[PDB]
Amino acid sequence: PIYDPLAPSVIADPYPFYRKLRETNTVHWHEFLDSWVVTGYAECRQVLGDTTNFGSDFRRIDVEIPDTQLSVQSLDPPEHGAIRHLLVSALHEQPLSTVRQQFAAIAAQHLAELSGQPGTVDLVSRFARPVALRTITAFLGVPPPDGAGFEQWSNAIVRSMDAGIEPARAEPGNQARAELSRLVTHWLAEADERGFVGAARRAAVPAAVLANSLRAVLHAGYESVSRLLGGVLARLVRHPELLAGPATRDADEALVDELIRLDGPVQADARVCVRDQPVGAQLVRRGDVLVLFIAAANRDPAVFPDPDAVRLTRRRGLHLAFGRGAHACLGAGLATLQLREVLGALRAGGLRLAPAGPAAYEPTATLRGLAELPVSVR
Ligand code: HEM
Ligand code: NA
Repeated sequence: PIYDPLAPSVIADPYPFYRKLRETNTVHWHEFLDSWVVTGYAECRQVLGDTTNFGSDFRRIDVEIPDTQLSVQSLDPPEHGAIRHLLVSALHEQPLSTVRQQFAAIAAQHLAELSGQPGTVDLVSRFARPVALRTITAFLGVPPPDGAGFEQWSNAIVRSMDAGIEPARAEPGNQARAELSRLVTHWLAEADERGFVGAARRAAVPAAVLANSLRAVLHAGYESVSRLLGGVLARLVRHPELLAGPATRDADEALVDELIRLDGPVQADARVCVRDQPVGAQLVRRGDVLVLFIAAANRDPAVFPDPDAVRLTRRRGLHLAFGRGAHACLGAGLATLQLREVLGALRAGGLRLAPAGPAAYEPTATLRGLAELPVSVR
């Protein structure tokens, strides 16, 4: 193989490896994984937006998928539209003034808990994860579960996304998916009318699709926000000058766009080819699996010159960290609002967060995440 996606040196910093792949071929056949690896921006953008020839529902290539496992992320048009519009409608019903107030208060509270800490603190377990958990459960309108236990179940699902590389990772993910399903079932039965769960219940599609899709909102919301915050904090702690900018709404728009482009946690996004189709110069055939390395696409220098740097003058609307097309991230607006509020809380907190040891990364290849981010607080 080109490299081991779970090798420690790759996990420590995968972007040079992505770049070597991209420089050799933006659409490369990985024979041991039996998949195309797509690292070019143009090709990833093409595949994401074409659900006619590239799908997320493996039933379209004659794979058996029981009805009880269907979900918004594994359905394609036309079945995808009903549950997708249901979720968007429930999202759009949430008043943004309240959402922003909740997100800002959570971020400020967890930062204030850090003030007065004289030793080394781990920003993953002390900020990124608890903020994400309270953020997603406030949005859902449900009581937060225990943070440590919830992180353990959720982590099993994240690791299972790499089961094609390490098959032993599949089984813990399935047990964990079942646990999160029971959690979601309890919320469906008991949640207040305030919040996203109450709105989704009102809008309601097969009950299995709704429950699995809400589980997806919970897990995707928690893990994506948690891991984005960890990566962004890692960059801010090494480059505090990023927070020393104008700090106006528009200046922070550009900064947030760059932070999501660079530190968006989704490294890989898979599709199946339903009908033979060229991708770049290559012919992809019905039945082929494609892994879109969207974090690599977000460092493609043909689109992002000096790709590894924060540059505040790039054209907006280019990065693929939220996907593109029918399956584009449901929470992209919530996530940008949330990160804006974190930046604002950091600036108002007046706290200096200096490195107290290296950023340490977890052996997760699909969804990048820090295992630990040790800092001193001054
Ligand atoms: C509260 C925050 C979030 C929620 C509630 C959320 C929820 C979701 C949901 C439900 C989907 C599936 C959409 C569909 O298949 O139609 C999705 C897709 C996606 N999310 Fe988010 N997400 C959140 C934050 C984030 C963040 C912070 C990132 C990355 C920075 C992200 C990256 C993505 C990507 C790349 C996809 C597309 C996957 C694909 O191509 O199928 N999400 N998200
Ligand atoms: Na084992």
